Amino acid sequence: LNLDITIELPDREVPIRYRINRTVETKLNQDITVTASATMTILTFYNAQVCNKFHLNVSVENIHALMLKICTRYLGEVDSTMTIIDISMLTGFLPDAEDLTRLSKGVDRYISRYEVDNNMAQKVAVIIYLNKVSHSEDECLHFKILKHFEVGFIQPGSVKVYSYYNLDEKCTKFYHPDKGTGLLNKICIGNVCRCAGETCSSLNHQERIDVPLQIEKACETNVDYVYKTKLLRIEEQDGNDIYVMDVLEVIKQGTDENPRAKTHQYISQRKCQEALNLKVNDDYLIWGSRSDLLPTKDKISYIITKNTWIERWPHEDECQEEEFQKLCDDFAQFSYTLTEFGC
Amino acid sequence: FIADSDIISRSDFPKSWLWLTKDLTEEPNSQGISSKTMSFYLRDSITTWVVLAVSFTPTKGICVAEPYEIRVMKVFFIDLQMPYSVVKNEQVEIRAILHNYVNEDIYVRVELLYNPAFCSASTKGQRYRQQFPIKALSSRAVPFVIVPLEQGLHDVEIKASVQEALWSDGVRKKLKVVPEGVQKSIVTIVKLDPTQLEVIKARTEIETKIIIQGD
Amino acid sequence: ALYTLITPAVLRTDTEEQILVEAHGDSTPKQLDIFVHDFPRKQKTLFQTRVDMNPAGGMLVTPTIEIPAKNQYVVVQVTGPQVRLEKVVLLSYQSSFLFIQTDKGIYTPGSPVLYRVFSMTVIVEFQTPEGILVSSNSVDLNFFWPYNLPDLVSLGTWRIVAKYEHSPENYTAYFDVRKYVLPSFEVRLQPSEKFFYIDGNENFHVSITARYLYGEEVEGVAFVLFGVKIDDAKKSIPDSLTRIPIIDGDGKATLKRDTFRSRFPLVGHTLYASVTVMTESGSDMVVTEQSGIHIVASPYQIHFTKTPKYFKPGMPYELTVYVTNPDGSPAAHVPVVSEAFHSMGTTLSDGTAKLILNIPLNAQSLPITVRTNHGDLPRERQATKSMTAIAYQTQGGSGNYLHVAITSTEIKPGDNLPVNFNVKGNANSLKQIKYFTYLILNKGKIFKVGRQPRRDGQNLVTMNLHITPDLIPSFRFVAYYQVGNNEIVADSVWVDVKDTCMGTLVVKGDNLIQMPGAAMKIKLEGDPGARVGLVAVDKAVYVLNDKYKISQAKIWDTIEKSDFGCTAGSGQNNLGVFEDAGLALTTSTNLNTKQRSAAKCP
Ligand SMILES: [Ca+2]
Repeated sequence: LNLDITIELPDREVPIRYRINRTVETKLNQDITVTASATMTILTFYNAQVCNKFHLNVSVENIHALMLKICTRYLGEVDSTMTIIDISMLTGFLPDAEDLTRLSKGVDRYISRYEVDNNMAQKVAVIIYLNKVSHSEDECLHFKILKHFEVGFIQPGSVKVYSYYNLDEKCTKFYHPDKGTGLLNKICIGNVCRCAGETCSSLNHQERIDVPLQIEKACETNVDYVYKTKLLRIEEQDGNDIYVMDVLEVIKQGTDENPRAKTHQYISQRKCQEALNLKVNDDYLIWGSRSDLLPTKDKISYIITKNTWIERWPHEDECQEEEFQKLCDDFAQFSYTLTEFGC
Repeated sequence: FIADSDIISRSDFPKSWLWLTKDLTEEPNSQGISSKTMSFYLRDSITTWVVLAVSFTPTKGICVAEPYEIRVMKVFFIDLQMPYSVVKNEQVEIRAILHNYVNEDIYVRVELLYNPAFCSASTKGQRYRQQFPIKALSSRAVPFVIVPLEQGLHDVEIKASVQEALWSDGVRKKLKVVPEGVQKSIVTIVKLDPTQLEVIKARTEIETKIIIQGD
Repeated sequence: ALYTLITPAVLRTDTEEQILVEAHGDSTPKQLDIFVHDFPRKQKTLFQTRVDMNPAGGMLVTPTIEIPAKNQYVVVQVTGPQVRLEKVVLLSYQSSFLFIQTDKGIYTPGSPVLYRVFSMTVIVEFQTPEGILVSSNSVDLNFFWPYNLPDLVSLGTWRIVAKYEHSPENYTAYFDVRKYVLPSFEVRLQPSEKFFYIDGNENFHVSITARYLYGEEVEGVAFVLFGVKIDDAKKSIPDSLTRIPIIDGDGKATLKRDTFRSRFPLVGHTLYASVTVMTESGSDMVVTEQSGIHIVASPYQIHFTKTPKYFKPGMPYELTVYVTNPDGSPAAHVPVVSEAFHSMGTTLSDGTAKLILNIPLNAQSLPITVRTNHGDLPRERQATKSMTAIAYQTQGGSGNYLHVAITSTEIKPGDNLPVNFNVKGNANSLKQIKYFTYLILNKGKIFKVGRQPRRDGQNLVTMNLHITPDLIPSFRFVAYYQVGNNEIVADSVWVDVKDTCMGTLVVKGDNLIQMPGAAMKIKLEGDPGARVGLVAVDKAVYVLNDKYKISQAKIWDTIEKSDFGCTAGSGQNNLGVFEDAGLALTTSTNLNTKQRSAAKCP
């Protein structure tokens, strides 16, 4: 072989040469031009578009304390050997030791040593080892889960089922006393998601605005923008509800120091139609956080969360009635003094 | 409970370091042996370090010393075991485990720092914290449920201080988050070279490897 | 009267190679001109020099040659007044030995690979799992470049090669590329025995130790499955599978025999146990394997690898027996016997025992059988093997012999070793042996040469050899006398030397538990002027892989495996003694060693 090569890339502005008497990598999907004067291979990876091994059913029902109930079945042709049920406790929850100890002495079972305080197994992650899980009928176990400490927001727990000859394939379920599915609540459009909180944020009323106390609210850390908006139309994209709104006035401006030139989207789950009583062509007082922003199109879009304050702003038609009139002033003072002075 | 402003979370966990070379230009003793004292600081990892020294000497060839170990520990600390990678938008649970190595009974505050890249218990306002006890010479598992919302490396940070004492610990480890799909692999062609030329037209980020061989 | 030229059997480029030129029955000074050329073509002069030869130096000349790099043969020619010798000798391009240290044995995609190349112009190549080259180039031995692993890559065992420019043989090092996280604990395993009986009735046990990387015990459970590994393939025993608790980092897994019989109702294979440990919290697990438990009839194996396969009828034969465990590790304090010769010894630490065998004078052929005779073993569990040594053919049926004798055992540098020249033959020829010529060979080059006077009557001559670290890992001792300027009588012996470092390297420290960030101070004790290379690796990396790492024992192993001598000594005849010890010989009466087929031992 007495070669002399040269490769052309739309990528590189100058082509590459190498005397074959070898590799180069790009980040593009383009035509190549080769020149000789040997074999070549080209590779092009791209991203092209649950529980195959076990059936896993985990519920937590109420004891009229909670009863944790687990049901599983192997989907294989033959009973699985040496399967494992990996369990985590809800926050501030602990296993009833008496129950767990009954399960522990089961013919085909094992659980690690645990300490006990007042019938409470001192373990937040409990793992039960079974010799076999049936492939033909469901297998179930249950025990009581005891509330040790009270808490605001319980974190959901999880159950994993896997066997010796399939460790990498793990089937996971979450459980919460409130959210059946135990999944953290979130909103997605197309493919991008943001947190939602779970608690469904209701509309505000609001009879006499404490203008000093409201500036205080609209001035805390987490409040990045304060607009007056107009509900142009309500729609439903991927995420059940899209509230199309137009910024009438800008009272406080976010890091993106430039709104009003782009129509805003406010997004909430269909489970939240009731409490957010938004009507078309009604004016709204809106403020929130820029951590609630969800990127799309040319359009600017946020999702309705508890960091979002929503209050209906009457029209001028409205601003003559004995009920609405003292508030319209309240809204005028608020706007004025915030826009003129800042925090 | 000392402020989390005080505890600076450990984060420097190299899998290897001290890649240096070194001349024994010192003078030999009675024994004909030269000696070289050297200083360095340890990194953040709680583990044992093995230090291997291999030397070359013009008339004495090459020599591989016996390994020298360095145990690095704490009295109380966090151990965060992370998966290699996780898929965007999929809910997972990570288990930090707290170790109490003192022979007493302690009471502990564990807080998981918020991050905008995740969806978790921790919100911007307040970090999901919890208090509970640990028995003599024992340890306790702590689950955290997060949901990755961005691809890439994104820190997970956990901090814990004991009560009525000065023992604390913080860990910061980068979590790998990957595209929602399955990576698909096209060998665009296999051509040969019998001046000859050839155009190969166009066929989630993308890579393209270019292999030409001799035969 | 008789002229001789001795060179090593294979010749290396770019290194000082000593050679031997001798004049027997010639008391006259002369200068000798000596050349080396390419062969057959004789195009270019590769090396030259003139040397003085006199009765002052006992008519012996030991010059050195160097062949600059430029199957491939050369010719060493030597000429002067009365002298014209020429030997055709094989060439190797392996100037020295290269070893590759790497940073670690396992990498993640998109990380660097730090490496060093050590030598006892060089290029370094990196190869993929599929065996495709991706790097190659000259390496500055003072400065190496980290090699950057791509974010998308092929996973598995890569290899790195280091070599001289136009050489076919190399040193190869390995590393894995896996999508892995470091585990928080090591698992170490302890087998019940180093073997398993093919037809026994014992159970097999494995002790598991699991400890975190900083020191505490692990709590949790383990899953062990036993199997059999036939050459490449692994064949499991599905009813082995047991789950056992790991309490305070301790646990014992057991394979029942009736469970083994039930599945295997085997020769030349190994028992393996695959062990998977999980922390009690379920945070992480570890996978390791207990391997190399040969399925055997005897706990031992006998080897004749360290005995000469030739004897001298009428002289006492030195049988050096060697016993190992099945994995090939030396087995110490093992009694061995050969009934037929009523001989008996027990094995030293190196696994060897020397037995002297009295042999008849008219034997041409000598068959030997050795049995283990272990105090605690039933007869059918002893090990045996057989060999037959054949008699050294005297030159023209003369009945003239040479034997070199060593009684000293486990040889280490520092020692003074008696070396005996034992001569036997007809009274007429014996009265002519005026000196002996000896050659010390180490690492494939002729190291040293000297003379040993013999006075008349002296059929036993003892001299002293002082052993330095230059003789590591082993040397060959070869000697010959000549009768009346045309008969040559020769012998050789192979001597193992303890494999340490040639010099010294220690890393000294205080050994106290430390804190992330704490100031450390370490001490390096080594040889004056040494370049020392350091690295610190998280112990969690050894847990995952440790079979690729460099070590002193591997350095000495590879260096031995490339010895040009192929035999434990002596030979068919004069010619074979030299051939088997890795030497070339040509005399003025055309006593020529045959051509060396391959550089790697037959
Ligand atoms: Ca040796």
